[PDB]
Amino acid sequence: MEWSQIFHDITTKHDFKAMHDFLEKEYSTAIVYPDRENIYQAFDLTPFENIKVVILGQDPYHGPNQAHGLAFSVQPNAKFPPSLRNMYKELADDIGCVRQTPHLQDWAREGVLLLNTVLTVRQGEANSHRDIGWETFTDEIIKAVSDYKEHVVFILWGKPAQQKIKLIDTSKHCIIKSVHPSPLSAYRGFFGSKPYSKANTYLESVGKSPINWCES
Amino acid sequence: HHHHSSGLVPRGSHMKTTTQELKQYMTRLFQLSNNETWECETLEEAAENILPKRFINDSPLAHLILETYTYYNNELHELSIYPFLMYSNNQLISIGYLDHFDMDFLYLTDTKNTIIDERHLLK
Repeated sequence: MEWSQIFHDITTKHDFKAMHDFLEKEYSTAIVYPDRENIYQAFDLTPFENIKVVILGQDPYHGPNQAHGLAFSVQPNAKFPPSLRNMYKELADDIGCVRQTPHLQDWAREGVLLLNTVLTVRQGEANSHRDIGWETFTDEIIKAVSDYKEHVVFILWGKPAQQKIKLIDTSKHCIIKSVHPSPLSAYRGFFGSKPYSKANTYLESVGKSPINWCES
Repeated sequence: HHHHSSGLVPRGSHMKTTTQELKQYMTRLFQLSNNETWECETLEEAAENILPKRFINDSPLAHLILETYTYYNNELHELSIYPFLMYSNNQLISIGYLDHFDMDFLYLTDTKNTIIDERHLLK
């Protein structure tokens, strides 16, 4: 299965014309994040048949030199967001390796679909592109991943990501859920949760090679 | 409704105005250089995952998903302090800052009984 066919199947079920005109006007008038050519970077770097793990985000970062189309990831020169810092700390305490670059494109190549539920945002305006169509599209993307793959790992951090369990066939796919890695919640469930090694354990139990979460 | 246009002078949203107030208070309390900008991590999360269990109970926070704003830079990370704001459907829920492992509150309510209100320290 290809991303293009799933995208077309989605376009048959929902009209995206008004959303297109809105986003075109937005990119022409204001500063929209991420860059236009990076909106679907999570899909470009993780072809559908390469999906092993799905980590859901929420909104893209809304500051300069941050978002680039992947959930949680930021550009190489960016300061580390706190959630990403705690993700790396849990990775060190879980797998044993310390990551020094703040981008996750190697995770994407390894098969980790880093999917925000909303894919664009105006600079400095949180939730500015909410309720324009991204939610429907990403819900359908989650449904398609649940349907057209045999067994994948969904890492659902936080309550909003856990609300998407209704869209996942829990009989087929592994669900790793905990509180958000945000510093506001990391010490209430995230630290010690060991999501990376659990995902790799499930992948090996289903006959798939594990994710190399470390740098290389 | 129009916090930007509800005062005498031009201002931003209630969130951004409260952010600037929290910033001028934290800069003094922690002797902050503010040589770098305050980047913001925004996230929605259940109140029971982001607030102490003692304040949840059978209050409306037992089910509420809050919009959270956590500010950060390398200086705040050095001092292990994270200023935060929390809202629930355009109403202010919390003003405070994480201090290492603690969670300090300058304002906190469950929409029915104000737990803490020390906003007098901000103005």
